[PDB]
Amino acid sequence: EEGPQVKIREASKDNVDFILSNVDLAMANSLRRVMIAEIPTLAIDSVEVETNTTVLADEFIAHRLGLIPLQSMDIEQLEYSRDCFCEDHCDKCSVVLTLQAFGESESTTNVYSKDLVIVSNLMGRNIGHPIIQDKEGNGVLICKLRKGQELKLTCVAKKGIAKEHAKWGPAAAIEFEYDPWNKLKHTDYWYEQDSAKEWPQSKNCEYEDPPNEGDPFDYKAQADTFYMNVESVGSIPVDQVVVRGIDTLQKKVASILLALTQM
Amino acid sequence: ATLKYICAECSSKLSLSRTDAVRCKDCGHRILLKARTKRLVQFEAR
Amino acid sequence: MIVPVRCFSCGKVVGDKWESYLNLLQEDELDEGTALSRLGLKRYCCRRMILTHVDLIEKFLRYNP
Amino acid sequence: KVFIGRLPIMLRSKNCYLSEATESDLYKLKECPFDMGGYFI
Ligand SMILES: [Zn+2]
Ligand SMILES: [Zn+2]
Ligand SMILES: [Zn+2]
Repeated sequence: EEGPQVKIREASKDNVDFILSNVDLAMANSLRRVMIAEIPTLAIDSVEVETNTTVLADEFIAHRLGLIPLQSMDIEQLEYSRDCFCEDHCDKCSVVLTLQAFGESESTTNVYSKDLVIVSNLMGRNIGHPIIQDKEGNGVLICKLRKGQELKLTCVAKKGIAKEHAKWGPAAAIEFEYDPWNKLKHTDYWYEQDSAKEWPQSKNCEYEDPPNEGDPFDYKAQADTFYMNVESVGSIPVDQVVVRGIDTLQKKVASILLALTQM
Repeated sequence: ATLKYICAECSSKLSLSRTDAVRCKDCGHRILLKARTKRLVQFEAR
Repeated sequence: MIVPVRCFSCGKVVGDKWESYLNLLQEDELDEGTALSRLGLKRYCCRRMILTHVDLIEKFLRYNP
Repeated sequence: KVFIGRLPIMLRSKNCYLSEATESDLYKLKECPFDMGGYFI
């Protein structure tokens, strides 16, 4: 469809190894940054501690809670708490969850993220569900209790972005490479005896044509064709991270044309 | 109801004022702990 | 204290693989390296996260008060 | 018999309770089993 060009190599519920082509490095890189820091998501951002006899401090547990990946499928149908016209929080802008655990058995009692319970009305939108990916349906191990120890909390999820705090980040890592063959000469290889022999060859060198001995430096060739690979943290489908990233960046660029308008 | 002070070892809830010495019941320990308040504490999950 | 929820460097959820790492060692008698790799942890930043953890809560739990 | 003076005891010395305490006994006494103990209180 003319313009940017996607060419997926791998795909799954966790990673999207693809190949952006026919685009400026800037755009490629801008998208890379947006996926990392500006894609809306839901995450614990308030914890009320009623009972805590655990070996961990409140802020310690609180901190971890906020790091628990939460379902953010329909995150767009959840207003930012700072915008919402209510007082503090409500179902229109926040998801409330509870955690109640008691050291009953004699063996250590594990408090996972599955033990979290939504207490607010989700209104039918896929949101707030603690993400689970372990072959045991336990999820993230929040804390541990000895017989007698108790923990009664109340978390208030909220929509946020990574820029404000990494917890709100939907992405994990983002492989990024271009010109596996240093034809553009964007880098000067360090060596002892042999540049090529000492430097490991990249995966993407296969997906490209090795330079030819005689050909003089192609001083016009620019930087297009970037070999990426996104990895979702779970709060959002892998493909979504990309798509929504592309969309978010698109919004920013638009928020500026609108500024020129009312200017 | 209530639980002003708590014992260090037996963890048995105590509660007394002045002239009431500074011990606990059964356990002659003289430590005692303040016991967390009821006013719920809020936290920034950041 | 306990398995950090995410890896400091990339954020990849790692705080849901402690018990698995442990079993992969005792029950399956696998070596640390071969174990972390089977947990999806390929980049040394995530690998170190688990391989270097110290589950001090176990000893903490051993107290009564 | 007669009582004369008081001597402060060096933790984990023969005369100290912790010296014999097992890893478990130490935990109950709210004393870290990693404490080396060559000092006085
Ligand atoms: Zn609201
Ligand atoms: Zn007592
Ligand atoms: Zn990592």
